[PDB]
Amino acid sequence: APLPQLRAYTVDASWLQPMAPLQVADHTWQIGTEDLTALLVQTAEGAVLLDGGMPQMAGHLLDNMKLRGVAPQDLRLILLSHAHADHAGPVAELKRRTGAHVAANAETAVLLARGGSNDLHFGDGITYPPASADRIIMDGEVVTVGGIAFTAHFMPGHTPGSTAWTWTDTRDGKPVRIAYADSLSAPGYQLKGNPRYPRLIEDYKRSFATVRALPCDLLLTPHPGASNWNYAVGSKASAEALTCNAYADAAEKKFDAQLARETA
Amino acid sequence: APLPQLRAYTVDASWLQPMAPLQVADHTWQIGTEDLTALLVQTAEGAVLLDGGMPQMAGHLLDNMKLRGVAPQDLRLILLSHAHADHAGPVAELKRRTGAHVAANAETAVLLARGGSNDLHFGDGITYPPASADRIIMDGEVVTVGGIAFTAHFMPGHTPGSTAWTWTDTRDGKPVRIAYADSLSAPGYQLKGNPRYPRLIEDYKRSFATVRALPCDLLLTPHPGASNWNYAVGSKASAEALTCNAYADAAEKKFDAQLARETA
Amino acid sequence: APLPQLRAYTVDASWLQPMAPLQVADHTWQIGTEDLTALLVQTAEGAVLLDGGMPQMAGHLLDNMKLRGVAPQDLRLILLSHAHADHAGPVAELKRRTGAHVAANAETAVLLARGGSNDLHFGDGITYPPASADRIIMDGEVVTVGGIAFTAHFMPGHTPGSTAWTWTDTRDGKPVRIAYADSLSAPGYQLKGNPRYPRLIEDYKRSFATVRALPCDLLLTPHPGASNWNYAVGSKASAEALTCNAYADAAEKKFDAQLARETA
Amino acid sequence: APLPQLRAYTVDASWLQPMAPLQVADHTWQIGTEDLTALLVQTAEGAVLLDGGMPQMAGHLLDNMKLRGVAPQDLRLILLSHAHADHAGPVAELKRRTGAHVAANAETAVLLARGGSNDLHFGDGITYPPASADRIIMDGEVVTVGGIAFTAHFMPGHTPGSTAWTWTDTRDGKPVRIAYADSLSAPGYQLKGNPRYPRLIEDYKRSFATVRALPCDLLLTPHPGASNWNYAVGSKASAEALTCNAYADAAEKKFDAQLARETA
Ligand SMILES: [Zn+2]
Ligand SMILES: [Zn+2]
Ligand SMILES: [Zn+2]
Ligand SMILES: [Zn+2]
Ligand SMILES: [Zn+2]
Ligand SMILES: [Zn+2]
Ligand SMILES: [Zn+2]
Ligand SMILES: [Zn+2]
Repeated sequence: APLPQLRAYTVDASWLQPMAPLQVADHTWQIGTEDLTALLVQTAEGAVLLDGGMPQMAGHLLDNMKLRGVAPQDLRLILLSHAHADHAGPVAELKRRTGAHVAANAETAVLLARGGSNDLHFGDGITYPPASADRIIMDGEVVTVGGIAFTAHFMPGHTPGSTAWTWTDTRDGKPVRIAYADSLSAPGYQLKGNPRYPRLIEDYKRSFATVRALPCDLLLTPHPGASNWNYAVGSKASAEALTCNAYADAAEKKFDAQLARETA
Repeated sequence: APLPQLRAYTVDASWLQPMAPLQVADHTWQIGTEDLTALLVQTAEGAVLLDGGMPQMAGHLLDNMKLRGVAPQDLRLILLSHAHADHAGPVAELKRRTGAHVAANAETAVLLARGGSNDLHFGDGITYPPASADRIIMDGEVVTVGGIAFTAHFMPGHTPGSTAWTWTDTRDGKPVRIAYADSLSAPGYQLKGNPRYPRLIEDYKRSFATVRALPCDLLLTPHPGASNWNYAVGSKASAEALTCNAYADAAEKKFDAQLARETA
Repeated sequence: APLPQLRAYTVDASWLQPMAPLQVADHTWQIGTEDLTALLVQTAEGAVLLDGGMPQMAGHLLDNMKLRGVAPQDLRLILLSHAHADHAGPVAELKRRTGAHVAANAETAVLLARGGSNDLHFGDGITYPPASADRIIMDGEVVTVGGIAFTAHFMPGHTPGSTAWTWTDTRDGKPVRIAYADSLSAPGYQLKGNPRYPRLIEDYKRSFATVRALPCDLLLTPHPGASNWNYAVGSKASAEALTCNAYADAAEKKFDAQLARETA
Repeated sequence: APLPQLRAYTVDASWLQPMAPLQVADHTWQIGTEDLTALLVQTAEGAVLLDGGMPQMAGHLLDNMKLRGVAPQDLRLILLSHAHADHAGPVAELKRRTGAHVAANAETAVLLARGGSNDLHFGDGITYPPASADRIIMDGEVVTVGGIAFTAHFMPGHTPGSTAWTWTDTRDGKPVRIAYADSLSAPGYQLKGNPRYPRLIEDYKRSFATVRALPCDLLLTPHPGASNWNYAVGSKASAEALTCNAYADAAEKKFDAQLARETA
């Protein structure tokens, strides 16, 4: 009767199904997979990447960046929604091969430094290669690259450093306010009386209000289905996409239902 | 045709077979498994741990420490042979639950900081929870805990920070010089013209001479079979144990055979 | 006309005036200087240090710990109010010479990692030896050492990771709720429209309410004069000491006065 | 009688005397001060910086980079001789304002992480803002940027991670092998029986032989006077410049003289 073997982080096959760059606005592109969002913004002074998905997506992201005419050293910045394995996986590998810098809040930085290990809810079950944060950003701080300003909005809940990024692009000259909000889910989390996260409910509730107030005309999420995006249908991907209110209102109802069943 | 799934680091079942503390000398104890060495030294001022094996061995090591009458906060120091997954696995978890400090050279420290990721030979295939080094030690530096002096001897080869630790204990009053030398193997390594390790052959050859010169009366290795230790037979474990010369002489012959076949 | 020379962080002479351990409660002791608070709590399972002052106070703190009958390896934990040079200075040196662990929130951890450099308000003017955080604590998390429970209360303002620690001791059997609240000052800070800290006013105001609500019978601050403590008079030190309300009410009035004059 | 005040790292005024870019070869430029070497190499794919001097030289280096027609985001790499305050000072500030990556060996990386604190010989007397190493390089590893290959040669002595960088440039079409060797001095070091550096003499002696064997036609050093460079005379700067043999032969004679007087 020996000690058990290590277990690998296995996900759905749709999370790893590669797709070609699907255009969102004049400057924003989806270069991830069908069920994992990885946003690429092209400016005149370089490129900015928002999330990257699973650790084995590094080569696929570089192929799509080459498809958009972007060299590795043209990726100037890497922004994260939250530092979990299915979103900040290839960050370490992408920093070594692109010469890019990662900006994240202090809570996302410390979790990125230990590669998702010692997670508040998952422990060491979802460990990915660790990376370091080059620039610590605060709540409401503006990050400007090539004229495009990225505003951070702290929405702690899924992780203590969960962050929503808001910027303004164009839809053929016509401006558009895009909001890439992080997840509001608590899969298997202990909400009531968690010794590792005592103020979790206060952070989740306040984050529900933060998402509703974001300046947004088109919403995206790290998991496209959570905001009713269908990356696999191309042009009609944003057809049934939700609003900030509907996304936060739906996520809050299932949080209170989960909170209610947890008390029983 | 999606991207492949992550693969877990699977080892032989004998590496995870727990055993009770097997006494080596008056103060040194083997508290690991049958095929993974984890040494515990008990002093009057606390305990010192040398290696820990696989990441899922943390609880087993604490159980054997409790069996020897050692509290978690009595573990003062954690010494490493080299920072690979099958030897420094539970180091991060053991630091959180014991209040111990880790001493290692700069090369072992940087590899421990990124949890075995970006390995020179294995890449990201063997990633374990990352840990930090509290004290950077140099070649030949003496680390003293409770009167027992631990002398470090840099033997780079398997890893750039591979280290052999030498201390003197007692066999019922009679002193004994114990040498815990690291591995001299290169499993699947590219020896000739490795762009990640140009001076690898020079480091391996010089490390072969360093092991032969160690002051030793009883030799141990992170893998007991590499020094002909048989932990599963109790008292007769050190029966056929090798010497420093025989251990370095045998490891060098298979290095030159591997070097010869690699050129062809 | 060459570039200017480096300038050292000089403080008032009263900040560096050493004093003997002044007893606060049955287990809490003041072992710092006359104008810099460094609290020592003695339990049956080890000692806990709260702040340490200037970097050159490391030897003085160890002398007072020896005066209280505490060995270096008996210091189990180091807690911080905020990671500035005049409070977390000797933390790096104290970790090397005591075998202690440092617990701090993510914001205090990242500032401690870069040794106070790249400060939001002071830049690189107040740099001290860097240290690492061993345990990341969340808001409201309980840290227990030897039965004495330390509850953290995030009060961001002076620094993004400013923290107040609350524990219950005894005054000769009679229990007492002691609250070690951090500073609420903003010396020379830009409050309105600070690009490095956009939500500073919201954090300061909410921290004013957090201090008023702390369970406290005896209040202490990193600077004793800020809470009307007079360490230099021994027994009568806590004579004119303020309450949580009076301390937060006074600090808020001068914040609004500073905010008013800044707008003009 | 209070504790002493902190002391700032003061240097000679000639170390901080700014100068204009002085051309060395077709691609290598000196953009530091009169007595502190900071080399800039311009390629078609970006720029590479070798050392930077004192921490307050960051703005001056960027001004000279702008003088050479190099944008901040065009600085791709920062290479270090050794991680002391008078050579890796502005590295942290230059990483934040240029988007560059730092490559260094493990020993230079760990010393850069703690900002020169806990020095083997100087303690905490020369602390500078800490920085992180993005890429760990090994002995003899080739670092290529824009076609120009930089070969690292470990020469431990002044610091455990002292490194000499060798690359080949052109003198108007005519190739030239430039070697930027680190210092071989031991100012006030304890050579014989240093508990923090037991194998120091073995490292110094072997580094003396490593410098003599470097492929070099024009030698430079972090301190120009150490290799008989006179940056203040423009074209005649390399007039009396030494060779690799003469530089290592002279440094070894004063090492043995220092070693001889230390024994007495
Ligand atoms: Zn997640
Ligand atoms: Zn997810
Ligand atoms: Zn190994
Ligand atoms: Zn192994
Ligand atoms: Zn302060
Ligand atoms: Zn202060
Ligand atoms: Zn130096
Ligand atoms: Zn120098």
